[PDB]
Parts: sequence; C-alpha cells; structure tokens
Amino acid sequence: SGNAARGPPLYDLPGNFRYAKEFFTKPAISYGEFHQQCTSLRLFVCAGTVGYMLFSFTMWPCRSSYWKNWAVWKVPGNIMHHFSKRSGSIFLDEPLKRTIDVPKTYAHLIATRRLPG
Amino acid sequence: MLRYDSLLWQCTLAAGIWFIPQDVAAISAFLLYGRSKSRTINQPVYVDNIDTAANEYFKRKGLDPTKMIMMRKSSKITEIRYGEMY
Amino acid sequence: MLTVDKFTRAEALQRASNLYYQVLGTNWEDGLNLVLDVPFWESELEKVDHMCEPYLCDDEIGPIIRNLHETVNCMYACEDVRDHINELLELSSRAEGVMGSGAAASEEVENMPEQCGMVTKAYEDLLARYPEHHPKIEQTVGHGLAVLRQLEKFNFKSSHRYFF
Amino acid sequence: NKPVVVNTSGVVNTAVLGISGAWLYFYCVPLRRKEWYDIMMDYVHHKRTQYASNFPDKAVRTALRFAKV
Amino acid sequence: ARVPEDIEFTKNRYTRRYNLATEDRVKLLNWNAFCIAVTALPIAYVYYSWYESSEDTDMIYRTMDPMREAKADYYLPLLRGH
Amino acid sequence: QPLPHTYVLKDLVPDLSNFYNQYKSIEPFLKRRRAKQPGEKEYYQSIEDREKLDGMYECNLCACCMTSCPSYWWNPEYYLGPAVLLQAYRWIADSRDEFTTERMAWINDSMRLYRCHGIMNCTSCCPKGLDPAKAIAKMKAAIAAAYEPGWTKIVAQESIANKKRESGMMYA
Amino acid sequence: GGIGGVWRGAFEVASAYTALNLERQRFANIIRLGTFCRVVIWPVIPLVGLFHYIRQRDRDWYALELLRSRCKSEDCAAFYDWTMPGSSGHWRMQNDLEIIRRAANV
Amino acid sequence: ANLLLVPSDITIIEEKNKIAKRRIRLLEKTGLALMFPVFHWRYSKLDKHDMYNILRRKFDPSASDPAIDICRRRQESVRRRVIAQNGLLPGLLLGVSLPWWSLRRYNYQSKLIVLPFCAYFGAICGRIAGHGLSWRWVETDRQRMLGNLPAKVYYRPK
Ligand SMILES: CCCCCCCCCCCCCCCCCC(=O)OC[C@H](COP(=O)([O-])OCC(O)COP(=O)([O-])OC[C@@H](COC(=O)CCCCCCCCCCCCCCCCC)OC(=O)CCCCCCCCCCCCCCCCC)OC(=O)CCCCCCCCCCCCCCCCC
Ligand SMILES: CCCCCCCCCCCCCCCCCC(=O)OC[C@H](COP(=O)([O-])OCC[N+](C)(C)C)OC(=O)CCCCCCCCCCCCCCCCC
Ligand SMILES: CCCCCCCCCCCCCCCCCC(=O)OC[C@H](COP(=O)([O-])OCC[N+](C)(C)C)OC(=O)CCCCCCCCCCCCCCCCC
Ligand SMILES: COC1=C(OC)C(=O)C(CC=C(C)C)=C(C)C1=O
Ligand code: SF4
Ligand code: F3S
Ligand SMILES: [K+]
Repeated sequence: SGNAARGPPLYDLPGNFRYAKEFFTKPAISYGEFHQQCTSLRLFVCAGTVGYMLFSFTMWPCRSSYWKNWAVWKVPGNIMHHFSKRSGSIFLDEPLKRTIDVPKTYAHLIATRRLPG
Repeated sequence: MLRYDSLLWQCTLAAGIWFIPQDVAAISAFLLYGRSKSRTINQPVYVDNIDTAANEYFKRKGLDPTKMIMMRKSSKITEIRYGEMY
Repeated sequence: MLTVDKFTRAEALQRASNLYYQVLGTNWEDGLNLVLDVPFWESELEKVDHMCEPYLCDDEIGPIIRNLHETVNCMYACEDVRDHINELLELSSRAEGVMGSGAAASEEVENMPEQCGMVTKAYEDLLARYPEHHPKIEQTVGHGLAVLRQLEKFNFKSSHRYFF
Repeated sequence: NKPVVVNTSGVVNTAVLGISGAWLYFYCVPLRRKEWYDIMMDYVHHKRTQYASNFPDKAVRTALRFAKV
Repeated sequence: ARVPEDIEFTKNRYTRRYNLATEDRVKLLNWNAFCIAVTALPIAYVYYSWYESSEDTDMIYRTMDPMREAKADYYLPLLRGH
Repeated sequence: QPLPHTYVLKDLVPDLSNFYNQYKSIEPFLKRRRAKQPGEKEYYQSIEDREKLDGMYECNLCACCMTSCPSYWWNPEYYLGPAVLLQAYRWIADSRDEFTTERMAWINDSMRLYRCHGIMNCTSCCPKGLDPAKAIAKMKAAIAAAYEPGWTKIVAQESIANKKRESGMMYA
Repeated sequence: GGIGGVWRGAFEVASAYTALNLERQRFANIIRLGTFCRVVIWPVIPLVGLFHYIRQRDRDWYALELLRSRCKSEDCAAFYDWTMPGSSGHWRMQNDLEIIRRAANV
Repeated sequence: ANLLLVPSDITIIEEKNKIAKRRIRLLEKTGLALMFPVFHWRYSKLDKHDMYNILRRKFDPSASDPAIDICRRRQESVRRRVIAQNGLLPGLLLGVSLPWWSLRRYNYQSKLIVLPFCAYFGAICGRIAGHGLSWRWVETDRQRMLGNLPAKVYYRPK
C-alpha cells in the first residue's frame, strides 16, 4: 500500500520545514516532489490555523456559559440527554405556566430599553 | 474452478461475518436516534373509539363535522382530512 | 518565453542539470510516472530553454541542454510504442473474458502476428535513433515486447536476451 | 451560581484541539488515506484501449451522426 | 477484432502522435480543474452559513450590547440544564 | 494444475520468462567501488553480518510465492514480486556490497515495491520455509528512513553507467 | 452549404476548446492549483468552519444570557426549557407554539 | 387500539387563514416531483404531499395577525426546501456521465469501482449546491422549526 517514498515523516519537523520552504523558493520538477511540498506545507498551514483559533479564544474569549456543556467529561451525559427526552407532541396541549412573560418583557425592552415598570 | 476454500468464497464469508454485525448495530443506532426524535414530536397515542375521539376533536378545534372526510387508512389507523382542501 | 525573471549562468546550469537527471532517473515504464511528471517537466523545460539560450555554445551548459533534449525525445518516442503494446495486451486480456471464463469476451486481435511485427520494427528504430538511451529503451519497450512474446510466438533480435 | 466571570478558554480550546486533531489525523496520518490510490493502481491503471467499442463513444457518435454534426 | 497496421509512431518531442498517454494527461488536467471548482462548495458554506436561533439575537445586540462589551450577570442554571 | 495465472506452454509446464527477466533487472551480483587490489584475500564479513543473509540466500526460485501473490496476478509486468524483492533485500543487506543507496533508490518505486499489500501468501506457500513478506517489510522501512532528495539523480547516474550494456533487462 | 453548413460551422466554433490548446505554463499551473486545493485547502476549510460555528453559536447563546440578566428573572425555563423537543425550548419558539395553540383551540 | 391521525394545529390555522390559491412556480413543481417518497411507518415528518398543500395556499402579505405571520414563515421555509430538491438530479447525472466518459476506454472493473462512488459524490455535491442556493444555510432555527412542524398528528384525547 502507498506510494514510493517522497520525503520525511510527519514528526520530522526540520525535514518538513525544508520542503515547505522550497514550495516558495525552488519550483518542483516532478509531481511527487510537488506533492511532498504541499504535504509538508500542510503541516505548518494547518498548525497555524489551529494556533490562531487557540489564540483567538484566549485573547477574545467566548462570553457564554454554554461552552461548559462542551467539557469532555460532560459529553456522555449530553448524549444521554438527547436520547431521554420526554415523549409527547411538539405542540402544546395546555398553556405553559411561567412566572415571567419573556415575549412581552422582550417587546418592551427592545422599545424603551427599560423593564415594564 | 470453483472451490469452497477458494479465496473468493472465504473472503466473502469472512467479510459478511465481520461487517454485517458492525453494520446492523450502526444502522440500528441511527434508527434509534430517529425514534427518539419521533416519539418526542408526535408520540402515537391510542384512543378507544374513533367516532367519539373525532367528535371531541371537531368540538375542540371548532371544525364543522360535515366538511371533514374521515377515512380508514388501515385496520388500526383512521384519518380525518379536510374535504375542501385545494 | 514571456518572463521577466533573470538567472545567472550558474543557476541556469543547475536547473538544466537537475531536469536532465530527473527525467533520466524517473522510471519510464510506469505510465503514471510519465503522465503525472510530464506536465511539470514541460513547464520546467520551457524555463530552462529560455535561460540557457545564451549558453547554447557554452562548454558546460551546452552539452547538458543537448542531452536533455535527446532524453525528452527518447522519453516521448518510447512512451508511444509501449502505449501501443499496452493497448495490444489489454485487447488480449479483454478477449479472455470475465474471470478468464470467456463469458463476456471481447473479440480477439486478428492481425496480432502483424501487430507484433510493427512493434518490433519500432523497437529497433528507437535503438538506432537513440543509441545512448538503450537502458531506457529496454526498460520500457524491450520489456513490453517480452510480455507480448508470452502471448504470441514471434521473433525479434533480442528475444534470446529476454529468455525466449 | 452567579460568578462574576466564567472561564471558557480552557474548555473551548480543548474541544478545538480534539476536533481539529481527529480531523487532521484522519486526513493526513493513516496510510488508509491512500486506499483509493492503491485500488486504482491495482485494477484500473494501464488497462485501457482505443481499439475497443464503448457506449459513451458510440452514444456521442450516433447523436452527432443523427444531427449531421 | 482488428487494429491499424500503419501507425506513425512518435519520433521526437516535436513530432508526436496522439496516443492514450496524452489523453491521460488531459484527464489529469480536467480532474484537477474539477477539484479547483468543487473547492467553491465548502468555501461557500463557511462564508454564507449563519448559526442563529431567531431574528431576536441581532435586535438584542443592537439594543443591549451594541459595543460587544456589556457584561451580563451569569446565572449558571440557565444553560447548565440544572 | 499449472502455477496460478501463468501462461501454460503445455500441460503443467508454466511460462516463467517474465520472472527470469525481473530477476535480471535487480542485478544480483556484488558491486564494489574499488576493484580487488592485487594481493588481497576475501572481503571481510563477520559471522553476525553473515547471519543477516540467512533466510534470504536459500531461495530456490521455485516461483511459488510469485504465483501466489494477488498483486502479481493483477500487475505481473510492473510489480517485481515477492521472490525478486527478497533477493533485492539480500543484496541490500550484504555488508560486502557497496551500492546500498543505488539499489534502494531503484527499488523505491510505487509499482515495483509498494504493490505488496501484505497478503502473506508468499510466506505461507514457500517450499523452503523462507519469509519473503518479512523481508519486504524490512526493505520498506529501511527505504522510508533513508530517503534523500538526491536519490533520483543517483538512479540517473547509474543508468548512464549502463549505457553500453547489451539488450536485456537492466538497472535504468 | 445551406442551413446544414451553418449548423456544422457553428458547432465547429463551439466545440473548439481543448486542453491540448492550452499553453505549457497554464497546463501545469492548473494541476498545481488543483493539487494544492486537495492537500492544503480542503483540510483547512473544515477547521475555519468550526471557528465560525463556535463564534456564531456563542453570539446566539450570550444574547439569551443578556436577555435574562436585563429581565432579572430566575425562571430559566421561561428563557430556554431543555426538556422540550428540538428547538422549541427557546423562548421565541415557545411563544410561537402558544400562538398556534390559542388560535387552533376554542 | 385504534389510532386517529388528524390535521395538526398549524394545518388548522393555515386552512382558516388561506385567502385564495397560490400559483406553484416551475421550480417548485419540479422539486416536488423529484422528491423521494416517504414511507410513514409512524407519522412524524412532512412529505411531498403535505408540502404541496402548504405551497398551494395563499395568505395576505400585509396581514399583521401573529398567527398568519407564522403560516407565511412556514410556507417560506417549505418553499426553500422544495426548490432545493432540484439540485439532486443534475448532480447525480453529471456525477455518473462525466466519470463514465473519462473512463470510457478503461475496463469494466474500473467503471464498477469508480462510478458508484462518483455518483453519490455528485448527488451530494448537487444537494449541497441546491440547499445552498435555496437559502437554507441562512435560515434561523425558528424558521427551520416552523417549516418542519408536522401536518398530521396523532390525536391526544382530553
Ligand atoms: C463517498 C463520497 C466520496 C466518493 C468518491 C469521490 C470521487 C470523486 C473525487 C474527486 C476529487 C479528485 C480526485 C483525484 C483527482 C486526480 C488527482 C491525481 O491525479 O492525483 C494523482 C493520484 C493520486 O493523488 P494523490 O493526492 O497524490 O494521492 C492520494 C492520497 O490520498 C494521498 O493524498 P493526501 O496525502 O492529500 O491524502 C488526503 C486523503 C485523505 O483520505 C481520506 O479522506 C480517507 C479516505 C480515502 C479513501 C476513501 C474512498 C474509499 C472507497 C474506494 C476508493 C477507490 C475507488 C475509486 C473512488 C473514486 C476515485 C475518483 O484524501 C484523498 O484521498 C485525496 C482527495 C481526493 C479523494 C477522492 C476519492 C475519495 C473520496 C473519499 C471521501 C469520503 C471518504 C470516507 C471514508 C470512510 C470513513 C469516513 O494518482 C492517480 O491519479 C492514480 C491513478 C491510477 C489509475 C490511472 C488513472 C488514469 C491516469 C490519468 C489521471 C487520472 C486522474 C483522475 C483519477 C481518478 C479517476 C477515477
Ligand atoms: C515555508 C514555511 C511556510 C509556513 C507557512 C505557515 C502558514 C500558517 C497558516 C496560518 C493560517 C491561520 C488562518 C486562521 C483562519 C481561521 C481563523 C478565523 O476564521 O478567524 C476569523 C478572524 C476574525 O475573528 P475573531 O473572532 O478573531 O475576531 C475577534 C478579533 N477582533 C476583536 C480583532 C476582531 O480573522 C481571521 O481569520 C484572521 C486570521 C489571521 C491569521 C494569520 C496567520 C499568519 C500566519 C503566518 C505564518 C508565517 C510562516 C513563516 C514561515 C517562514 C519560512 C521561512
Ligand atoms: C486547554 C487544554 C487542552 C487539552 C486538549 C485535550 C484534547 C482532547 C480531549 C477531547 C476534546 C474533545 C471533546 C469533544 C467536543 C465537545 C463535546 C460536545 O460538543 O458535546 C456537547 C454537546 C452538548 O449539546 P447539548 O445541547 O446537549 O448541551 C446542553 C446540555 N444540557 C441539556 C445539559 C443543558 O453534546 C451533544 O449535543 C450530544 C452529542 C455529543 C456527541 C459527542 C461525540 C464525540 C465527538 C468527538 C469525537 C472524537 C474522535 C476521536 C476519538 C476516536 C474515537 C474512536
Ligand atoms: C482474470 O480475470 C480478472 C482479472 O484479470 C487478471 C483481474 O484483473 C481481476 C482483478 C480485479 C479486481 C477489481 C479485483 C479480476 C477480478 C478478474 O476477474
Ligand atoms: S517460494 Fe520461497 S524458495 Fe521459492 S522463489 Fe519464493 S522465496 Fe524463493
Ligand atoms: S503474498 Fe504478495 S502482497 Fe506481499 S506479503 Fe507476499 S509479496
Ligand atoms: K550493503
């Protein structure tokens, strides 16, 4: 399986950097070596993307607390949550009894930037 | 030409024994996720007498019982429909 | 060629020598090697020609360019004959039928004795035209004719050196 | 229950690394990723002829002949 | 079947016969061209796709968090599910 | 029956001409950069070095492993096959040979070597109890670790050295 | 030629393009660009897409939190009920269902 | 026991508010036709017949009644779904024809190996393109929910 060896393994950082650099400096004179230049460049281009993402979420963090639900240990519980919802109809048989009327409170807030009172 | 110990027949039984179990589970999990959604959106609810149920429905929804074509789709399934639906 | 890039004679020599050994080192028998590589070789060969035009009479660059041109000529010529041999052998394989049974078998080449006389002549013409590329000619066309020999019993000069 | 701030960088970054790592691994590391290249090389490569009839050529040819080109 | 018996084989790089190797190189170009075009599908999804619950979301930001700096008191139970 | 997927010359007599040609291609003869100096005895090889060539030099070229590989059935004229590949490793592993890099560079081809998918039919049917599958795995690992950008040029230079050779399979 | 000669002539000028007519540099560049897409671009797009998903769902969720803080209400289920099927938990979706119930029922 | 499938509450409202019939456009017709049938082992999803009914009704575009607004929103979400189905067939056709022409000179084995996969890929690409050009990727979660509400529901007594 596979093809003829074209370059270093992935974990060989200095070797891959050489091929990635040649992508811009020395033009390839064969498909195999051009493909190697892309793969070695893929290592660094993909690392940079992940790097910026990590940087961006530290320097400009997400503000919601929903992401606490994306913790690894909470993943199994979330899976069970979607398989264990109460059976019934999506339509409401009876009016919902809530202590607050978010729809009306939201209409007034969007209109006066003030609570109903 | 044809033999039971042939690479073809022994690679076709091996593949079946190996994949059919995995696959049955995999498809079943999808079918299970489908039921979880379905039972939470429209759970099948069993009524005793269809005629009484239909009346309570027409009364509850303000629908004229004359304009509603009630048809029996299956031995255990009836269906009320609008008769004046485009 | 339309380009604004400028290269020294040392850089021109390096590019030409790199392309020459790259072509002469690549395995010509494998078709995918030539199909994938020739597009890159043609782009490079155009650039090499443009930058080596001043040095066609140079004592170092000149010979490299001449050998490079000869290798490309031999590469195209050999690939053509082996492509036809591959066509003949694939016609023969399809004639065997599905599973070798003959069930859905294609019709079988009728002038195969004559199609093998055409290829062998071409093989000899390549040998004369490209005397300094016999190793490549035997890798591609020579071995191709040895495969055909296993299907049809025909005579060519180097048949004995291919164990026939 | 009412914290002044919530730390999300650690959890989000962990998810990013896990999701990105799995996808990048699947696309780059395994030799299985070259399984489509092997199958084609084994069964499709160097198996072609121009001297044998095939439906796509016959179809294009007849439809041209029918329309007088 | 039968096969042509008067083929003029390629003699050099500038006197070339059209063969199935050259056709395969055109296939390489056309398949690679498809790949360039199909990249427009995944790139278009990422650019045009929006994940928003309703039209309210934008109105909330225009009236309550215009500078993306307003701080909301956090009640954990709301999104913790418990 | 005759050997699988071989051209039958008559009854049970196969046509193994391709197998003989492929073997000639690997050039199975010792190569050294310097010709034996006058007054020189045997080239030194330790017992341990000689032990490396133990399971590889006993191949009788029966061609069973060859005609048992599903990959030689499909691409006979492009894949060297288990027996030839093991013989190539025998000469790449022989401490006395001095052309290790040249041999590895030539064998490092998608069709020649990497058509082995590890079916292991070659090792199961070997009449001499050899393990061609293990040898091919070692040769693939050695090539992967030792590959350099300049290998292609090395192959080309050796091809130039064989310019005056006669008409037959050869390194090129 | 007649109408047939106009039909054939127009097809000859419409079926004129081939990749054999392309220049050498462009022929290679198309292959290079396609190979670059498969190797580099295709793996990156899924990752850029995850970034935007998180950022956009973070905007959707913090807006609910902003609404609850301004309302100063601890009736979480009013804002988002996690026991309701699909997306019906969101306050707006709950209101839509209420409108449907009120209109349909007597 | 006996089950009773009745029009859902959304259907009831849509029937009450319908002002007239609504011309079905050409792409809506083709999309509905090219839509796969659905076998209702249990009833939880909308099919091509329910979708036609939604698209054949007409509502007042200015009406400020909240109920009518829900109906119009649903009808728009159903329309985007229907016209999106027009991209599958183009994709599947090109996903077989283009590969077949390219491998027309290759052996039967190669067409069996390649064509099935390119067909599914082409169909998937066509579906992505159709759903994308029908503005499904910019729908909110409220729009998609209203367009997915079932039209038939099992009756729940009391
Ligand atoms: C179900 C949906 C999918 C269905 C299939 C979709 C089919 C359409 C694909 C369109 C995209 C472009 C395809 C390639 C264009 C050609 C490029 C090219 O020439 O490059 C050199 C090409 C190899 O390219 P490479 O990038 O150097 O090496 C590929 C490696 O993957 C090493 O590359 P890497 O290091 O970048 O590794 C990344 C790897 C990452 O790998 C993966 O993503 C893993 C999956 C790999 C296998 C998945 C498929 C398994 C099914 C069987 C596959 C074989 C049957 C054929 C399939 C259709 C092939 C078109 O990605 C790839 O495999 C490459 C991207 C394109 C792959 C397209 C086919 C598979 C799509 C799979 C999607 C779903 C996978 C789900 C897997 C299940 C688990 C989730 O070599 C050849 O051309 C060999 C040809 C030999 C025969 C002679 C043919 C004539 C020669 C003239 C030119 C012919 C060109 C056209 C070839 C195809 C004809 C059918
Ligand atoms: C020869 C070796 C070559 C090596 C090349 C290495 C390439 C590295 C590739 C980096 C790609 C990063 C792209 C991230 C895209 C995803 C993020 C996203 O969508 O965010 C939206 C964001 C905006 O979203 P936001 O959420 O961050 O917005 C909040 C931020 N403020 C408040 C400021 C608005 O914008 C971007 O996409 C910007 C991304 C910038 C990425 C910069 C990458 C530079 C890489 C330099 C590499 C240098 C290599 C040198 C080699 C030397 C060799 C000799
Ligand atoms: C800064 C430190 C860095 C450390 C780096 C360490 C990285 C490695 C650790 C793993 C991180 C990845 C976590 C998964 C992503 C977050 C989970 C998520 O979003 O789920 C929450 C979501 C939460 O959605 P929710 O709507 O239920 O959340 C609300 C929850 N309640 C109702 C309680 C309020 O879960 C679900 O929606 C349920 C389905 C989850 C399915 C998870 C499948 C696993 C996905 C990862 C596969 C990895 C493959 C590689 C392994 C090979 C396996 C064979
Ligand atoms: C003898 O008939 C056949 C071949 O010729 C050697 C094949 O290549 C192959 C191998 C190809 C595949 C797709 C496994 C098969 C199956 C076949 O029947
Ligand atoms: S089967 Fe064993 S002994 Fe015979 S040629 Fe192969 S490796 Fe040598
Ligand atoms: S059977 Fe063949 S695939 Fe390799 S393991 Fe032996 S040479
Ligand atoms: K040695």
